[PDB]
Amino acid sequence: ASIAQARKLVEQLKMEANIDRIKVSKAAADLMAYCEAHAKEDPLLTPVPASENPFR
Amino acid sequence: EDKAAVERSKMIEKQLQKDKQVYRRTLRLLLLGADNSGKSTIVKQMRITSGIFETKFQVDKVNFHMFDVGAQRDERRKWIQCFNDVTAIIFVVDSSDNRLQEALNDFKSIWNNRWLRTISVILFLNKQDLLAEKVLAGKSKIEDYFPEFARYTTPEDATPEPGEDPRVTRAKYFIRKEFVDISTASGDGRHICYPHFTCSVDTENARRIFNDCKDIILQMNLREYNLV
Amino acid sequence: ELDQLRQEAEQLKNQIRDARKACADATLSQITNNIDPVGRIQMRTRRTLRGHLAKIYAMHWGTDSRLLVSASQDGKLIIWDSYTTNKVHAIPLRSSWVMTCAYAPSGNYVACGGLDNICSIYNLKTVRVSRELAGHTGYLSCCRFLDDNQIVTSSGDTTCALWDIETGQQTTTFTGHTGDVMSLSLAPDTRLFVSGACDASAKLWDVREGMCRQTFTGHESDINAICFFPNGNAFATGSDDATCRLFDLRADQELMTYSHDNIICGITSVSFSKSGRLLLAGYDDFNCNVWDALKADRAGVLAGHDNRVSCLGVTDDGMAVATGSWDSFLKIWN
Amino acid sequence: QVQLQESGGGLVQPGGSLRLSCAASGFTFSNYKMNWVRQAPGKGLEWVSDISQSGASISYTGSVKGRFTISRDNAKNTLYLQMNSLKPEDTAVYYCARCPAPFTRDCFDVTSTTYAYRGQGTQVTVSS
Amino acid sequence: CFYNDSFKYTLYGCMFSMVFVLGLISNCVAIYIFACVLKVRNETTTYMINLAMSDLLFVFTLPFRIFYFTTRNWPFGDLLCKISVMLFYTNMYGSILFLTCISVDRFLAIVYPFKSKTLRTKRNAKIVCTGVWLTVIGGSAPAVFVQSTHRACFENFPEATWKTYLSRIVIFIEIVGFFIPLILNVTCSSMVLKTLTKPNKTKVLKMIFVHLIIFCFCFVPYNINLILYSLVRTQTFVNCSVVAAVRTMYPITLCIAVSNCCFDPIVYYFT
Ligand SMILES: CCCCCCCC/C=C\CCCCCCCC(=O)OC[C@@H](O)COP(=O)(O)O
Ligand SMILES: CC(C)CCC[C@@H](C)[C@H]1CC[C@H]2[C@@H]3CC=C4C[C@@H](O)CC[C@]4(C)[C@H]3CC[C@]12C
Ligand SMILES: CC(C)CCC[C@@H](C)[C@H]1CC[C@H]2[C@@H]3CC=C4C[C@@H](O)CC[C@]4(C)[C@H]3CC[C@]12C
Ligand SMILES: CC(C)CCC[C@@H](C)[C@H]1CC[C@H]2[C@@H]3CC=C4C[C@@H](O)CC[C@]4(C)[C@H]3CC[C@]12C
Ligand SMILES: CCCCCCCCCCCCCCCC(=O)O
Repeated sequence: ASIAQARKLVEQLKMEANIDRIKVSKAAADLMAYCEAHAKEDPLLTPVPASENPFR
Repeated sequence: EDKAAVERSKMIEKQLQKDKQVYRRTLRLLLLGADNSGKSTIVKQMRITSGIFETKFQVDKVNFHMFDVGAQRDERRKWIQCFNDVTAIIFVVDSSDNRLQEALNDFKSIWNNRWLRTISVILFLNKQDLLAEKVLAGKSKIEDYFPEFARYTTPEDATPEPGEDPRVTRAKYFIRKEFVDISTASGDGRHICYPHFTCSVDTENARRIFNDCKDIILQMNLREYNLV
Repeated sequence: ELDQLRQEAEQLKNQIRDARKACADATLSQITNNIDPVGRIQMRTRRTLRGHLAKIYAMHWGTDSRLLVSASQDGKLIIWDSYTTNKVHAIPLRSSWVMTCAYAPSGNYVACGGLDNICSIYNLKTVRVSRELAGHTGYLSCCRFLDDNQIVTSSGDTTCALWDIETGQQTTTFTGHTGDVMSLSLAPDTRLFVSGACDASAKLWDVREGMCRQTFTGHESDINAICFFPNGNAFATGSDDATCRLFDLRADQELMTYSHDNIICGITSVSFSKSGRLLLAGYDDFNCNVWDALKADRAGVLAGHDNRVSCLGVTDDGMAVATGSWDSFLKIWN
Repeated sequence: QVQLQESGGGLVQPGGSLRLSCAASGFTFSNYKMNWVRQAPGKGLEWVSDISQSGASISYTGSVKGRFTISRDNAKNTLYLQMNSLKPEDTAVYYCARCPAPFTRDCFDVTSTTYAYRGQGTQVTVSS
Repeated sequence: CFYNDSFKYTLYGCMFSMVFVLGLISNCVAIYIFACVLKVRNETTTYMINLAMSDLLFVFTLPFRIFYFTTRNWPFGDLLCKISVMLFYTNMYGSILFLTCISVDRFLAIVYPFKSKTLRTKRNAKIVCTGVWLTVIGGSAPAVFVQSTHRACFENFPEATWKTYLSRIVIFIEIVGFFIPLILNVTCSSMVLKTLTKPNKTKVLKMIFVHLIIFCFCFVPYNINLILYSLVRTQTFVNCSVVAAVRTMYPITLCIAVSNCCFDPIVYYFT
């Protein structure tokens, strides 16, 4: 039963090693840009006044 | 509107109180054992791809629910965590078969777990007649797996059953002390082990469970009233 | 014959590792070194919900950010109104060893499962058992709705499944893990999902095809929780080695690690805020920690439970957090 | 990526001796307990020996006491087993295992199924 | 015959005030714990908080009697001192009843572990405490049919009052508030002691002895002396040696009973 498992693992590894990758700096820059474009819509980060808190 | 919502909530609360009143009065037990043990025979001695089974019985107007595990895998370090608040664990061992080291390792792993260190264990050493026949046959030895048995003597304070041979008593006592040593070695002072010798024709096991659970609840009461 | 295939796997793994290291030129830490921190964060308890009898294993918010469903092992599902603390529904279960629950995005159905290996589906707007799904060979550990006629489940038999409800037939199966699958999460576009298991790895799956895209490693022990970033291009995991980690899909490797030297207990739950700047984690100490996601600094603590924290959740507008633990109480923080 | 690699093994005469080594990578080696396990031709998996994290506590089965010794090396991340006075009833495949979680007292699952933190194993034969 | 017991006018003053500075602290400390250091709820907590509140209300009513006994004058009218004595006696009997409740609860808990889960819940404890309060403050009402204007109140009554009015109150309170609780407490403690000696147990036998001994020692002598005092005041026997002995021994007791209010928050607590 090990021969089939080894063949399947080899096939999966061959399938995985054929993808394109980007650099870490670009991914980090995108994460920062998304976090900073949506900073004013977060009420757990910048709490809203009491008159708009439904859990007051 | 608001009044209807409050009315519905109150009705639900009444039903919940009714449910709690009966939930608090039943005793839940978890049953464990290997395939070579006679666990199904024990569960069949009680008169009242599926994953779990339940059995209900009653003694002296007290209700017991006992749970057994069905179609699972070998790994059990994840679904054991569901059983941290049961009253007791019933552990069944085949004492005539060797595979005793596996049983001792299982008991040691159950005793020392972090989420199961306040739960007491009732231990059933099954198949006494087979052990007696094997000992009297003389074709097998115990010093082949537990060498220290060569230097063991039955204590003078023993109370043997009337009629048993000395050899059977010696084997019995060594095997029981093997589990009691693990039970007492770590410990907590907050849970206890109760050992019994059993066979496949006994009609006394329900009474033994009843008595041990009585003692467990008494000890918990004494601990909550700050007397011991 | 087997040795040749083992060798082939070895060279393939080495090629993957070399190609992966060939892309790491900087770190997230060196690029966020010049931003203003968030400071110290206070939160307060607003509600306490009482009524369960035993441990609580699961919760799930509704899409209106008002209604809750919770599951305990006394054998109950309770559906709550959170603004007024009223009870709307109480449902008794046939087996009391329940371990997961979910809320339908349209508000019409709920689902549950556990040690009986069956996923049960209840209709709220007619409460009778609408349907039962059978076919797994191990305990059900998670489930999430896709619409009112599809569902995805994870089991402790090392497989995932996709079910069509009306016919009641298991329509797709996802295999490739080697241990118990413990958590799922759906991507915001609902065309991919990630899973994590007890072999200390995570996998990315395509729903429409049935094949694995990518594998992620780096943890040391079993993985208990998983969650997507709001963008849909990254995700965070928590394990039993007392560590959280953040991975990126496009660069195909780990980005960051959140850990401390006084924490020696496992992690049971993770979740993101609405903008993705804070990461909240539930612990076995007895309480919860709030981390800064972009600088890996501990920003706050939520305390006030008397036993093991089991589950967390954040609303779809970001207004409140809800936490449940083994002491039978649910708390809402704002 | 958790990795364990065993070395040693081979064919020895009855009454001989051997020394097996194991090298571990991908985790903090000094936080865990270590185990030696073995499997015989035609049988299941069997627990052989146990060692703790600081080397203070040791444990063996009854059928090997006085012949096998277990040892640890934290700086080099290595585990050792020393086997003396081999018998023909020791012919088996040996594996190294470590417990699933750190800073813990109870142990792992000794299971035929894929336990994720076990090695490939080495073959030991004792015959003439 | 003759007697000389004026020393009571000092003996009370030197002692009662002392009690006021002990209990007012100790009880408060206990209540502060019950406020929040323990976060555990069960029947014993209910009984202990009721007992502590009763003790504190008893402590607050001592200064008026201190002033009376130190200045020998009462420029306040009869109503205030009448209310004072009613509060005194009602609290000093509620204490007995609550201690008996605790004893019976322990007996039921550790003699019948299975046939009592249907009798031990917090709602029943609330019902019983409400009943105790009602029955203890529903018996002090008739004391409003006195004069107490001999100024001086509740001292040196005429022989007409004792012969018809006070004796029946005394017999009622002695019949209800001392004897049945004593029998119940002793029998429950005896059965609990004999059910744990059947074939460490050095910390389960000392507690029962301490509780029973304190109860008996602090409450028996006053009740015996009070029944004898009622007999001698009603003038049923004229052996003046016994008369002098009883009237002299009455002031020296009633101090152990009032000293009991500072022994509860140290014995039942801190264990
Ligand atoms: C449920 C059972 C009843 C529990 C509640 C008890 C109610 C008692 C409350 C008020 C009744 C007051 C009765 C007082 C009895 C007499 C007290 C006393 O010791 O008086 C002697 C003395 O000073 C009078 O001065 P002399 O005339 O010089 O002796
Ligand atoms: C006649 C007057 C002056 C006596 C005063 C009555 C007061 C002190 C008594 C009467 C009813 C009593 C309450 C009865 C029930 C409980 C619930 C328990 O969980 C806490 C104590 C508490 C809250 C008691 C507090 C003291 C109490 C309020
Ligand atoms: C003057 C009266 C009110 C005193 C009452 C004494 C109480 C404490 C006594 C007398 C009657 C007793 C009950 C009588 C009946 C039973 C059933 C028996 O199988 C267990 C004990 C139990 C449950 C007793 C509990 C204690 C009990 C309620
Ligand atoms: C003549 C009168 C004064 C006798 C009064 C006896 C009292 C002290 C007895 C009679 C009934 C008894 C109660 C009967 C039932 C229970 C319920 C249990 O949950 C706590 C103990 C408790 C509350 C007992 C406490 C003691 C008790 C209240
Ligand atoms: C001197 C009188 C004192 C009265 C003490 C309480 C007596 C009334 C108690 C009634 C309830 C007792 C039984 C509880 C019944 C129940 O379980 O609900």
